[PDB]
Amino acid sequence: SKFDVEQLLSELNQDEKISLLSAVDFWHTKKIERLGIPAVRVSDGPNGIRGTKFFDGVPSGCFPNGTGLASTFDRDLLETAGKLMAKESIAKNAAVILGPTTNMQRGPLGGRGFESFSEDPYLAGMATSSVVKGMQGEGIAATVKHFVCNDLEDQRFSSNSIVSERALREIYLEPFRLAVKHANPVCIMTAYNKVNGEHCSQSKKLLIDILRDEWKWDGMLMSDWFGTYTTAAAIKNGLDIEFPGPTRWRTRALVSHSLNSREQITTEDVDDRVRQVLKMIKFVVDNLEKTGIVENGPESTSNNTKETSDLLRKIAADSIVLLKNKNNILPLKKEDN
Amino acid sequence: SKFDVEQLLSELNQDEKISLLSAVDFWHTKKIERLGIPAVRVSDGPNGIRGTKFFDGVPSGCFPNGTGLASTFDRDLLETAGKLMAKESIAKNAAVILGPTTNMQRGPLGGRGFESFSEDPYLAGMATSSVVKGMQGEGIAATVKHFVCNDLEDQRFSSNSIVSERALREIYLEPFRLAVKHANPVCIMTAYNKVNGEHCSQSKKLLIDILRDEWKWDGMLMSDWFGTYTTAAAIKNGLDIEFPGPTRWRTRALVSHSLNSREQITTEDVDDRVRQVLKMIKFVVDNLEKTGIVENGPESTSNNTKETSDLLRKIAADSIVLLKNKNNILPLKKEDNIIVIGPNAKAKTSSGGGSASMNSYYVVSPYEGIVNKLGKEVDYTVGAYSHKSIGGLAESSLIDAAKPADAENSGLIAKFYSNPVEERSDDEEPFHVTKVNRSNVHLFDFKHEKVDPKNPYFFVTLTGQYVPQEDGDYIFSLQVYGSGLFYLNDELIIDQKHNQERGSFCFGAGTKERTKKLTLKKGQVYNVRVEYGSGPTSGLVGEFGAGGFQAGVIKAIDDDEEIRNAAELAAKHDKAVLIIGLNGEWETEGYDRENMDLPKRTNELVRAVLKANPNTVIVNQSGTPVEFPWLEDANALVQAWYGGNELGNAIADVLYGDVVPNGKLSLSWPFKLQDNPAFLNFKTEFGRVIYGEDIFVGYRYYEKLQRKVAFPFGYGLSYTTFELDISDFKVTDDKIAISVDVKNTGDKFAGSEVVQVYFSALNSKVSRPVKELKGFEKVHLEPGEKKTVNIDLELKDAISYFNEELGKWHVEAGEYLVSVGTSSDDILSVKEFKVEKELYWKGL
Amino acid sequence: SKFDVEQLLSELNQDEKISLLSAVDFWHTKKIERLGIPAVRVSDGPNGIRGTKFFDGVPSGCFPNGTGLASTFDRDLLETAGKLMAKESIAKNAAVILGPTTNMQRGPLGGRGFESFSEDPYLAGMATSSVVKGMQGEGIAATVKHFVCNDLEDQRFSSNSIVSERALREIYLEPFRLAVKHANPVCIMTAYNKVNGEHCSQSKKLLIDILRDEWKWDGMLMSDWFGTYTTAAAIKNGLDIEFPGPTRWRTRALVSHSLNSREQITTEDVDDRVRQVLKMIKFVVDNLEKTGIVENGPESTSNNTKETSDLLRKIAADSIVLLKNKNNILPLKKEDNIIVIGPNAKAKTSSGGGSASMNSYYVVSPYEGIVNKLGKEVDYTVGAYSHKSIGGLAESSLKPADAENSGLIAKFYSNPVEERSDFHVTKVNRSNVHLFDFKHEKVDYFFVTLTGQYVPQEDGDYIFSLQVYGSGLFYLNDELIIDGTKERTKKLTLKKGQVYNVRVEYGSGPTAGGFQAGVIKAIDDDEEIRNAAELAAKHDKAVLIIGLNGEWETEGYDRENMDLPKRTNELVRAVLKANPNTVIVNQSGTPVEFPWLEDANALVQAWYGGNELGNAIADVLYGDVVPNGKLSLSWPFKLQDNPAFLNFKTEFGRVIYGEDIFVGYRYYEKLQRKVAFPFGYGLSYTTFELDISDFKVTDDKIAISVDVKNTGDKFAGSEVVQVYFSALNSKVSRPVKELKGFEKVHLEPGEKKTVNIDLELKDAISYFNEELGKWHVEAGEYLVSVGTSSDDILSVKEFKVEKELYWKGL
Repeated sequence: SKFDVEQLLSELNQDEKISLLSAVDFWHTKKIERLGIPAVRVSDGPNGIRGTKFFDGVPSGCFPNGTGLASTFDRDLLETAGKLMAKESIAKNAAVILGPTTNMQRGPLGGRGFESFSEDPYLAGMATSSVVKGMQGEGIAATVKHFVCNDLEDQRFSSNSIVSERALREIYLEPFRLAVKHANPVCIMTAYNKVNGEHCSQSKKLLIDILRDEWKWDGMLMSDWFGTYTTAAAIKNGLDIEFPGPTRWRTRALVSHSLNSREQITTEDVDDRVRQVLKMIKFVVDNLEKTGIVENGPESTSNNTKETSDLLRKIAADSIVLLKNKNNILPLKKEDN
Repeated sequence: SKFDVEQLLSELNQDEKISLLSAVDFWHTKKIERLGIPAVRVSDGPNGIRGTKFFDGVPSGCFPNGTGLASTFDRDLLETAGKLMAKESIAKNAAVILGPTTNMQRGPLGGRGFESFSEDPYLAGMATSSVVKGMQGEGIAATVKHFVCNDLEDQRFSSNSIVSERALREIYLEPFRLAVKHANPVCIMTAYNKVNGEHCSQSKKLLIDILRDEWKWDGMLMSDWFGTYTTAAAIKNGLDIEFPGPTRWRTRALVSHSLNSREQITTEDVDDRVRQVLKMIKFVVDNLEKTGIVENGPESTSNNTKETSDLLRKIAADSIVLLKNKNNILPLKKEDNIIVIGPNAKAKTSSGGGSASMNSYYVVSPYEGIVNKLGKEVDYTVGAYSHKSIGGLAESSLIDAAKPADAENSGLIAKFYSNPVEERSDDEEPFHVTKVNRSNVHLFDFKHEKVDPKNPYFFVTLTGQYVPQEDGDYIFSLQVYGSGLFYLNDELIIDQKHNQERGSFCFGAGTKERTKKLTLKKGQVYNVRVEYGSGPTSGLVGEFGAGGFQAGVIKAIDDDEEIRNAAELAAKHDKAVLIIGLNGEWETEGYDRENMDLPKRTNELVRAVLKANPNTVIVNQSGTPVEFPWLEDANALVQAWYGGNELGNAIADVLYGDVVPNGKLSLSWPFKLQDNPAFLNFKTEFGRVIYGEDIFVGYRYYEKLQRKVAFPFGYGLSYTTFELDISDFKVTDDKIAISVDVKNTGDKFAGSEVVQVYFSALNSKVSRPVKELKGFEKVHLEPGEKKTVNIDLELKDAISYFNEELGKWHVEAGEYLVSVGTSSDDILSVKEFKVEKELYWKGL
Repeated sequence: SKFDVEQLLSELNQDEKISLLSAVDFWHTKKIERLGIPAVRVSDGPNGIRGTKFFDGVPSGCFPNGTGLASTFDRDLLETAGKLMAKESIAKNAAVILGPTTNMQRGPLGGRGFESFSEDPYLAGMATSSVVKGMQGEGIAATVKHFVCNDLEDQRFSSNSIVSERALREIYLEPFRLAVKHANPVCIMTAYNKVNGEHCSQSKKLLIDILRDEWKWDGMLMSDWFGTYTTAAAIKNGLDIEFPGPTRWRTRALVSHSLNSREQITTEDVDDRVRQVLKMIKFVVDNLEKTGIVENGPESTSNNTKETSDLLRKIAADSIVLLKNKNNILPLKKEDNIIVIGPNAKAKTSSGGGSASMNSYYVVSPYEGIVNKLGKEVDYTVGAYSHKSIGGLAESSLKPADAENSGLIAKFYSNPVEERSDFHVTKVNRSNVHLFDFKHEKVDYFFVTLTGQYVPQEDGDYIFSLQVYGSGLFYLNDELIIDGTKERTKKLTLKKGQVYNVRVEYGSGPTAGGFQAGVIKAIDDDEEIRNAAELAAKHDKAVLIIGLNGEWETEGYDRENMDLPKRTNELVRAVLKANPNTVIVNQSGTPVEFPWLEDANALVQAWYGGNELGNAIADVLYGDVVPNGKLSLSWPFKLQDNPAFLNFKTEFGRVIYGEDIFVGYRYYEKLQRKVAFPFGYGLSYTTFELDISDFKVTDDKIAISVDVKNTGDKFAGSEVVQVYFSALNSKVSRPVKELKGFEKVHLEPGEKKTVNIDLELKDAISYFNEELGKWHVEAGEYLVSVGTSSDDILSVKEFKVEKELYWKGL
């Protein structure tokens, strides 16, 4: 490795440090030319890589949705799916994939119920873990999302999920715990909502007491997009990087006015966050040989092969669940009318 | 008028509402055209109106500084001063004045100590209330600042004032309660600091519980400039408007995201702030036909008249306190052969430094005042230098040396560019060009379509010709906030670009002074050029304002020789008039004084002059106490403060007896810094300042310790003599009426005396000060004349203390003493009385 | 060991667990026979062991008071004193001493200022550490008290000490930190007051975050007496045991009901407190072989020996500070013609008032010490009176003249004199009858009939006295003369030789208790001053003995001023005028103004000297002990000069520590305020000189060698080397200099010794960084100043520190 976190942290000035705490645009973090820190490209999503645009976007490989994926109950195939996701991401020159998604269908009506794995925490967590293992084995960073209790869409930027510690721990945190323990994801994205009255993106209990002190996970936390709600509390309480850019909550003037006015945060809090962003970047940079990712590089349809074709067909075929088959109606015969 | 607060509130959409919670620019609120809400202009400050800019600002009338004003002990005159300030504001088309200032000098070293009124909360409150009445009777809104406990400048943006509720209530909040009670200011500005751990500008206790729920005050709160530290808590907790614009904390995105995400605030909190801004604007609009204010109007000098000069001269003369006068040194007379000596003699120290300062119509130096009085030239010598830094370059240069030292030709030329000189095409035109008269180029609020308010990034090339008036060594200087290079005849003499070191310049945020002494030749023409980049240009890490710069030059001297010379010349005259003190760089917003000393060789000069000639009158200009080590040998001593535009005539008036000195000290004047209550806790340490003396501030401390001071609160001499006695006294169960007869016992001079009324509790179990000021009256008397003045007040006003345990003010049953005198140390007549109806109260 | 804490904790049932969390009675923890857990006896106090009774107390050895002890600046001697206190404790069968005390005299007027050690936290902490070592080396448990900021008496059960974290750390917690680090006290007693809003006895920050998580101290915390204020919070927040019993806050019902209702505490909270109580009993039980302590054992005077007497006399003599001695007035020669004068000359002011005082085997008055020294009768006159109230009746009351016919008899009764037809009997020797910890089968209301005969020794007026809580009547010759209360007096004329009958009918406090009936010979105040002056003029020398006493300085209230009482100052001025070669000996626990100081040519501060106080004073005055104490306290000229002048009262329930870190000499040096005598000052009968003779600094240690020499040629003597440090270029405001080391060295005339002082830099030069919440060793330049008082600096050394250090803990 030619990328050392502490050396670089000791070399960044305060303005550079603050600039690393937010993304520059929808999809990229902050290049620090003078120190050889590249911009890292991130892309959605949990079932294939979109790249940098919706409108006029580069065609890509779409996987089956998460609830179908989990229905394979097949860890080896989910790790294979993961690896193919990484190859897909490389063709889009994205170093970090925003997935997989593992909120919980506590009811069936969730807008994003299709996107996560399972109502069962063990299956959701092994599925997450296997997907992350395949992505990260190819040098590509995963982002398990969204931490935590983003289990419906209605008024999600303010929804307060009120949930006992027993349920929080056994149902909603559990697939994150299993993912952290078995797969060590490089990133986690915080949810839009609150848990028990506190926005997750500034919850010290979630982002520090659990993720850091209890579980000892050492990856980078990013907000969901615009899912940041204060300048100082989010910095103090463990949110490493705000997305997307340009920053709302972390302009140089806001952060540095807070520091110099002794409002809530100290330069140590700022260092703690920068330190985590630098670890993510280290992961990307140390893997640049393996992935061949190009900073700000083009986006291609280059993984559009027969091999990717056959694998998406397999994964899809294995997700299918036969619920009824009375009197041998199935399988069909080719000459059946 | 038809400006209707509730109708407009109901008609504003959410974006227009957010846009009312922050200023647009440094000085103006948000116009909303479709609804007829005009932009309102506000202006500094508490001793005169600067208007919309520091650099190239429109001249104005500078009043004496606050501790000078309060030393008049004259409510009618202070109210008259507020009216004139309103007339001054109308000339700048400012509808709101940012003042008066009434923080408390709990110790003497505060950088803004000059600016506020008094260590005594009653004198401070009644002065504030008289100024506010004067402004607001003319239709112009006051803004009492800074709420609260901004009692020193060290680290003021983070400084935590740790103060008990009793002291908070009896000393610091009290001048604001009095102002609110008697004058109802339209606005109040929050302080930069914290109180007991919370920034004032987001403190629910200060902004809502006290101001609104307790006191029922209905005016508007604005932040100090940049004095806002969160988005949602400041809005929830009662801060109505953030200054300056463009907003940092209250963009449409920040506030609506907070609202939409249920983070801390509701639409109701936003409406409550907006309604208070609308009430301020309604005051302005209700008063438009009366004031004639023009929205975004021009700024003029239309108030620079004989009437204004006369009134400023009177106010300054009456601020002056005579401290010693033995052996009939004073009053001076035409026949005395006098020499005028000293660093402040030809200086123009009109005001303290910072937001209270301004560009004046003119300022009469004390030397000029004396020349004006005698109708001829007066002998002079400088004696010693006392400047903190070197200015005077723009003030003595010409654009074109071969032309006459004209108005049009005097000064320097500032040319403004988008690009630095090292880079631009030779055909890049300046975007702005300005003739510069003062060497301090202060660009804080500089505004131009080529300058981005969120990143005020630009360059200035400053040029002219300097022609020395003496052969010898000259010291040139450069100070910057931003970046600068000082060239002489196209040779780089001073580099303020590389390896900058932080110093005093620009409120303590800029660089130290760098200088270059060069041997210069008389009458030879030298080309002075400064290349400057504003704050954001210079590659110094952080978020910067536009900043400023000062290029200066001064004639080197033989300092020892000049002291000898001063002393020799003083022996050859009948009397010397020695003019000394601090100035607006020693006493300024931004940092506190390091000690109570007069600067540089001042004391050496005074000791030499007093030895050579004991018939010397000393005139001291400062806003707060200085140690006078040679005090015992000074037979004649006058405290002139910073007397504003007419300072020099006001001083001559008092020295010659055309005005008979009638001021009384608004501050205790200890012998030594180590005697003061705040000696150990006047610095922000680990982010805090513990008000360890609690209620024992100023004379409350000294009397309680029986510590002698050089001069006590309320002290001041006259050319005549006075005597007084209580002529009637009546106590009901709820009131005190006291009549006092005062007589001028002298047979030569008319003059005014200040009757001071103090109270003392005689046997309480609660610890109090020995006595507290609760009434004063100033009375003018001809020789031999006697008048009765009356002082009636409620007992609740006179003898309450704040019971911290109960959370309430308390009039305690018991024996009391009323003491009446002409200083806190000169009590002439007393009376005991009994109170048996106790009273507990809160509010006003 | 037959005592296993964790095994016991696992075997105790819940009720037994709850019963261990409070004392049984005033002095004893709970016996649990089932498990072999004995009752442990504790006893006051820091200057001698009182035992289980105030009234009818078993006599004991009273030591000099704390500010006198600290003025020895002698660790070894203080260790010796704690060892002797242990032996005194064993003789009362008390396994734990309620001492030493180390609150801080932030102002001079604290009613218990006499009782603690020093305004300097390093001297206070090393004195504490030394006493505790001496106690515990004998197998007796120390209880360092009162934790923390119990620095005045006014309204102490509720007073909120509001104090910044920097001053809390550097000044108030610091002597406890040092005591813990160096001596590991088995117990600490919590204060009555609050700190920053929270009663100390339920403050998690103090009791757990600091004492347990940060310092790792594993002793037992007990409340001061009745200084518990909640049931559940105090248990949750680290108060191990409530005293006295019977429990108020921790009954079985209160505690188990909180547990069973999920109100605040858990069974784990309870076990945590029981575990600390068991560790304390384990120390006592593990030591039983060494101490011989008998459970619920008898109390004796067995330690009243020549060895104890000579050691008390030595400790008192070395406590004494010689403040002025012009014209070689001192030492006195045994052939000097002298008169002794003054209100304290025949007084026995052995201690200050309240919790730290006791019934002594004997007290030698200063007058008796001088008679003992000279071996003959000494001329005397009282000069002036200075008593707060009249006592002295029991002490001078009774044909036979016996030392067993001496005093009054107290006969306790169920009902009033008004109604009795016609249970406890006690021989009373002191007029103040203090019944607070009094107990009998026939009591919870009770009544007392106090009788004897009084015989005047002079003709004329006598003033009889009575004070009560809260009912009594005084009869002389069966006629009613006098009807907590004020003092009420009756003046009567009597006749030398004539026997009168004294009878006091008293009713108990509900009508706990107490009363004092006294008598005094009335004097003509003006004439007695003239008389002392006239007499002083007719002798070569006068020795004038003045001061306060245990009624002016006492637990329960602070002093109102720093004045000497009544006509003392007038007396002193008259005597100094009549004879300039008058030596003044002053007894007080804290400073008093001496307005006549300029005219006083010889002046000795004796403190309150305990049983041998008067022989120690004689030892110093005649030169058999060469004065060697230094002031443990700053002695300002006037009360108003003091840093706490404005904030030394509980007002609206609080006290703001406005001076912050600037306490005692840290304040005066910073202001450059002159005092009458500074911290660390004391004179000798010989001269000394010193020089730093070696110096060495590393990254972590400072080692200093100092040569000291007695340059006189007549007296041997001890000098106290005091080592102060200063930051010369710190970013942070600090005191001019700070005491961080001292050594006491005995030197024959002409003799020279080298003393060594080794310290870790972190001990020498840290300040507490309030913003970071940590101690900081800051890089920069520093000065070590060595001298024989805080002003008399004789040798200095500059040194650089390059390595920074942030630390917490010990």
